[PDB]
Amino acid sequence: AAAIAPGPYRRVGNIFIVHCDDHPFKHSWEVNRMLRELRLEFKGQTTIVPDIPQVRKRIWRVRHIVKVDVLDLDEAKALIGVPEHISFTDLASQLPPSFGRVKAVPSPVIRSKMNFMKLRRMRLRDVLHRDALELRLLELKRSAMKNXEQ
Amino acid sequence: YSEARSNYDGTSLPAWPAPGKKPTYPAALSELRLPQPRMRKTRTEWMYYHGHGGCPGKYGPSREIADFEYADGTPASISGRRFAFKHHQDHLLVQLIRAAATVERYDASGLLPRIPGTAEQRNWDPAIPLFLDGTMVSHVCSRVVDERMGTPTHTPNELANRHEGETLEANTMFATNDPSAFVS
Amino acid sequence: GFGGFGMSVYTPKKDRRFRVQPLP
Amino acid sequence: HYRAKLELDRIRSMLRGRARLERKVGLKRLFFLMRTQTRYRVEQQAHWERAIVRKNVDSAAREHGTGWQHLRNELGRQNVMLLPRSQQLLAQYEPLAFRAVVELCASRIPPPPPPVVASVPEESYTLWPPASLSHPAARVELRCGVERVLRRGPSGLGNNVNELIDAWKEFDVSP
Amino acid sequence: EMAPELQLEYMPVLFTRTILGPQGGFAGEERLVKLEVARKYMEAGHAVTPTEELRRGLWCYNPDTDKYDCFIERNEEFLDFAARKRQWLDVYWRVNTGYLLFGRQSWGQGFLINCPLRKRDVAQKLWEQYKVRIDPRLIEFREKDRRTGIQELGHNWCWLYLPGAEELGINREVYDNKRVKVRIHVRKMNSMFALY
Amino acid sequence: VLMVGGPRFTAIGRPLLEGVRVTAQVEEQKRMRNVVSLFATPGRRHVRWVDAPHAATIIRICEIFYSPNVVGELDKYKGELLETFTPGQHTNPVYPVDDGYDVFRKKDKEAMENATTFLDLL
Amino acid sequence: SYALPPAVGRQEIRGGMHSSHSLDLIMRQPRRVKTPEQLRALRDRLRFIGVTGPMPQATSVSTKSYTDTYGSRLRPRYPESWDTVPPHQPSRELL
Amino acid sequence: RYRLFHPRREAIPMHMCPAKTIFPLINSNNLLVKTRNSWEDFTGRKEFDEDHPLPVVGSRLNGRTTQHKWNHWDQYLNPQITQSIKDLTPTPEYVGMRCGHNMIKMGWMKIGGSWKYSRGYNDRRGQWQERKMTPRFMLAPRVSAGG
Amino acid sequence: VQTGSPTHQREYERFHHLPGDVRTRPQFDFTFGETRADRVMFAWRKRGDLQL
Amino acid sequence: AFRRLVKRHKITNNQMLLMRRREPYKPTMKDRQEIADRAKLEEFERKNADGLMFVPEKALPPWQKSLAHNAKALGSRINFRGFRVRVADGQDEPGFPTPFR
Amino acid sequence: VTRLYTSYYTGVLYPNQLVQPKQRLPADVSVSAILQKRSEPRPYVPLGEVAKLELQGDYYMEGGMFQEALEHYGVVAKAYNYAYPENHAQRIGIRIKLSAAFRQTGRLESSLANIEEVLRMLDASTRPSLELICEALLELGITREALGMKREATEAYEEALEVVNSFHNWGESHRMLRLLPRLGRRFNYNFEEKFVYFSPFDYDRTFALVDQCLERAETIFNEIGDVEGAIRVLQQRKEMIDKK
RNA sequence: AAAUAUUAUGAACAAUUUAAAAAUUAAUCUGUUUAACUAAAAUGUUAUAUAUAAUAAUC
Ligand SMILES: [Mg+2]
Ligand SMILES: [Mg+2]
Repeated sequence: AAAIAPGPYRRVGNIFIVHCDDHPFKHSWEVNRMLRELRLEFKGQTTIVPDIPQVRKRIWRVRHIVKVDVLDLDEAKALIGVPEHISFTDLASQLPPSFGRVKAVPSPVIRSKMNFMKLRRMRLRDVLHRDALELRLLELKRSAMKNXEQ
Repeated sequence: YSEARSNYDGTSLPAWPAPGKKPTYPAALSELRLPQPRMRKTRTEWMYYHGHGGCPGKYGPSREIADFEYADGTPASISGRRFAFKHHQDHLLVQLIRAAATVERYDASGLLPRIPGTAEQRNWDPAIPLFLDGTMVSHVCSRVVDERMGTPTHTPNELANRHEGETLEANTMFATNDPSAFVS
Repeated sequence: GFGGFGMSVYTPKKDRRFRVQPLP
Repeated sequence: HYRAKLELDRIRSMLRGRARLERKVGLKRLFFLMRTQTRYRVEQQAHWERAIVRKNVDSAAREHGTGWQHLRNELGRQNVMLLPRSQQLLAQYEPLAFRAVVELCASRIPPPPPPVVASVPEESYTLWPPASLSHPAARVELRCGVERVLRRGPSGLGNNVNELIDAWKEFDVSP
Repeated sequence: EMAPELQLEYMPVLFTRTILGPQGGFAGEERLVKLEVARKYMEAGHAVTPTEELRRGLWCYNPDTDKYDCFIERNEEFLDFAARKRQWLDVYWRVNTGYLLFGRQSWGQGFLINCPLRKRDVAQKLWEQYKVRIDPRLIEFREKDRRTGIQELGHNWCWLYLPGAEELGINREVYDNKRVKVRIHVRKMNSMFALY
Repeated sequence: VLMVGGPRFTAIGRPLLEGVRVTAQVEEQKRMRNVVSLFATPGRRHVRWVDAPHAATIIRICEIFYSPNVVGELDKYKGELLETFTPGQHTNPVYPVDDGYDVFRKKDKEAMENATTFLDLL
Repeated sequence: SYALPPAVGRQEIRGGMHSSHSLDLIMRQPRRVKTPEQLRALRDRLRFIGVTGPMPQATSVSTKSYTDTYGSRLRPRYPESWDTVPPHQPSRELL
Repeated sequence: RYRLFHPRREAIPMHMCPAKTIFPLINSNNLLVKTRNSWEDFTGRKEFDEDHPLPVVGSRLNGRTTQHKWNHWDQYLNPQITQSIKDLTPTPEYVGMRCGHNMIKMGWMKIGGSWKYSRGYNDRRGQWQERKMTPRFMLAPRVSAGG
Repeated sequence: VQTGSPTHQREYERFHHLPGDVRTRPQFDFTFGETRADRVMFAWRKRGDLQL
Repeated sequence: AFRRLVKRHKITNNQMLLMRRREPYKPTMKDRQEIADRAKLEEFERKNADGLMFVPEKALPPWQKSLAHNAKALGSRINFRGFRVRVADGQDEPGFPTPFR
Repeated sequence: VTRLYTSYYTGVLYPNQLVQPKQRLPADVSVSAILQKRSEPRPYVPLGEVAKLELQGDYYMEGGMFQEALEHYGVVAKAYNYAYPENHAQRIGIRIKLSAAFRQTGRLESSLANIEEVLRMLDASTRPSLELICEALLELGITREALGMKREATEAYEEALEVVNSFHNWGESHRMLRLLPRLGRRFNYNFEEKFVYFSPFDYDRTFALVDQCLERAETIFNEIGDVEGAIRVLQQRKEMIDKK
């Protein structure tokens, strides 16, 4: 018991649950920019962020307007009903990228044209399915006509 | 009929102890890291403890349980707010998943420094022990906000002229190793 | 709170709503 | 400018005197009345209503020996989740029920524990297949689901769980 | 181990008289000093070129006789003791030279502060803008501030007790080897730097 | 169902109850009385007339049934759950408040201060 | 470490039950996967479905995946109610 | 007291939305994602049984709908509907007559609105650049008498 | 500010929001008996050469 | 106060009443002005990082292309190398060696 | 101001959310009469919980774990058989799902028996759902294909083709959703409301059903060697897509 | 980021400053109105009447 734990060792990081407690629009534009980066707009909003040095710096800058709670990886695996033999990289790779507001584009015009390109890709998927069907039918007709000739 | 639901699977800890045994009681004082002052839990803290969002209809059973069932047992229908709340739950879930995955990727790459905090936190906190070994408007705005946030105060020019490139050396002659002086 | 020097004095309406009893 | 004239013309009968005789004076009066009533309903009515209901509940609790403060705190603790409107309705029409609620708050009855976090069954770590059977975790989940099905109200499915789980065996035709 | 381009701006310098400052040292210390300040020292007479004989032994200024009659042999224990004495004198000079700056919130234009300061905050700002690490136990407030700490707005001053005085023998040149007076100016600042 | 009650009993749910069959019948579905919100800015020239007919379903509660699953007799002044149940003896004896040590204790009437109670379960 | 419980290295109003009781119970109980051998013996059996690309089928030849069986644009009809909600617009589900 | 001290984990309870909702099979070994991407992809309400259909009570959007007028697509698809002169609608690019005031520095305002801060009227009825007495037509010289 | 009758809120409690000597009880009370010619109701302790 | 009729936005949250500025994360007027100035200066420095490249007669602005062409069209009739016409208007001298030069 | 949606945001009311009624067969025509023409040449049941179980079961079936989907379908099918009367919509549909699970597990004889029971229940059904009958007969076709009766499989597939060409309306699924692009009042930003599109594989599931049906028919024809049948099926499928 | 249209709403001293005022002020065009219905909601109750004091006696 008084000896160092043997066996292989694994790293366990942290995640921050950050809840805003004071009106951000009352403060200056720089703290509002930092809270916007932390994905907090109004008073009473709660977000979940990694424990990277960038997020640590942001929370250190806005430490007087938000309250933060720490949850290690094992604590998160206990809080959410996920077994221990399943990591989070696989879950992130499995969840779809088409989630609502996937990427913070630099302009609402860019946002609108991204949504428009998504709708265009859906329409192109449908018309390409139809055109591939037409191509396969045309090739079958050509092969059948050649066989009937020969 | 009725639904007694606290979690997803309707299971909860045994609410009633063994006959004759002493029952367990929650914490009445607020979750404060300091012993003083002793403060009773307010009703909003009680709601947060029991699982609500501080309001009767923000989270928990009062929002997740259906409101009406047909007499023959046919369930209710899906509403716009129901779908929006389900998407909000899934959004919280994917936020947590992506945060954990980013932490794992940083750990696998090696971008998690062994030194806790940041440079600003290390220059601001004495309790931290000393370690001894597209567009451009967004980037320039980030640089400006970094220059305005970092270095809140400067060493006076009489001690070290910052323009002459003079910076004072860290001194630990009178410091102590035990954190009691900073935690008490 | 109690306004200082520079803040102008504003007279608010007296709270006439019914108040609960201050039990010990 | 859209002055509400054709709509507020029909309410002039509620006014009296010159406001009811002439048109423009009555229209101005009705416009001001509706505007101030909307303002009061938006920003000041709820305060007075909730103060009234809170005072009534506090009086009902003081007639029993407690106060609004302690009653509200202990209701939040015991996790009863009764709005002040329902508390007033009980105090006015179900005095025995309200007194029983007060006795529950006053007694040293253990409040319910916090909701248990959803856990993963132990069978999820079992190798499957270990070398046409179902997963053990899935089977336990189905058993718990059927238990919860039978737990809600009486139905002709019966109280037993094995016979209801083994319904695919019944639907299967012997080859 | 410095880069050559950086070392070009510095020069090895042996200190004859103990000088306090970011470019100073103790009597009989070899250091890489910048060109301008090193030339100033050598013109004033406080520095000498680090020859081998000088690295072996040096003459130093005597405060009692006001002449360079103090011959000193550079040894390991002497270097250690003089480095410790220089550290003590530098801490004293830093805490006794300039002001300490505090910026907090105070609703209205009142004279007292919203949240009074404490020894922890004093030590925090000391380490922040002075680069001096001390424990809060050495900070002793005034007779009026023993109750609630620094509360007024404007200018105040606290006592800081330095234990290591008679061991190194500083009671001559220093004003008071027992304690030092830290002048702290408390002001109202914007939200981001007030934080309270 | 937060609570059920009758002329002799009351069952509370913290936070909810289970086993209560409260069946109603939807009588009608219509708009309520219109509330007219008239927003006018005294500075500019812009008046907004927003009508709010609060739509609502009127229902008539037909039947109410309750069938609980009691665990046992519970003590009030002590959190211990009793292992036995006796319908005759008081589960918690209650005594009057009259010490005599207090000289300024506001005295009520003697029968109000000394009035025992009956046994309901019998 | 693997074998030791996760709540052994924690640094930390006492004597009462907090809101995280059901979580600290699991944190105090010992870990299940106690070795990388068992970890990989569970991982190699763990499989994904929505993964873009082919999947191994050499296990059983008679079985056909639901994607191959009913195409990609088609999904089973789901019971839509207040209790359970299905995903909508599988065409919009992509990108 | 509005300064509450409690673990902010309680602000977002996860007891009601475990991993079984985001991945329905995560309890088992097989992993599959069944998520709701956003709030816009909502097919709408749907009946659970044939016996209990959804009501026919309508919202304002659906109720306040005028009759359908024949558009250019319909008149080009089935020309049997063009029976009157009101069917010959001009190009759909044309909105109609000008119904608002194009007030400078204020956009397009309704008629009868705020005429207080108005300068387009006086404009229809720069000095900061000519403050230094610098005429452009007199600054540069003429290359020739004819130009 | 005035938020009550002189029976409950004294006249020297109007400036209670301002910091200084007003937050204390005045020494002299000329409000009773005959009224002063200049209508002074209170007078605080004579601090040095100044009196309020 | 340049615009004297403030916009009224739709109130989705009650804190939109308490807030005064529309975009709080956006820097103020003078700050964003100096920010854009610094960004334009950085972009201009990136553009002028390399030496000032000289352009032929066709890739010239219209107010100089035709003049530079007519100043040498007389010599263009006789095809012989080594003929330069020192014209006044044109690309000024950078004053330092240039890789394009 | 851009929205982050970090808080709860209720959905917007949009015309694509209009509830659409399922297509019903006429009263005079019966599926058994059509099959003969082709051969010529309530008690209280916790339906919320059983629907939870059925949803979990179809999730299992989509994930691939077929035995658990089968047992879930069996449980909820016993529930529906006890609840609903003879020849009901959800009853026949869940037993279709049960037969599909049996076939995905390998009990092909029981799958065929269950699907023939579905057929004899659609016999007595007064106005069966067009989508339900199409999916049921597609299930029977795929079960016949798995057994090896490819002729009968493609026969059922062309039966689906005939039914949906005869008694189905193709323009109903896009009645209210075709004029939505005219709601576009902005062009520089938010102009996707002018390019809104709704794939037909979502708003009328019978279309995707017959699409996959004719796809499997084309695969069977290519495997057999009936180029005429393959050409016919592809022509009919392309014609359906063009109609939509 | 462009193509367009207009732009007169107007301070005098002092202090600090290659870093931050001061208490006899700096800065702000004051603190601008503005909210679909129903409910919920955490926002500051007063006084403490001076121990270097007050109250008493002898020499
Ligand atoms: Mg209201
Ligand atoms: Mg511009």
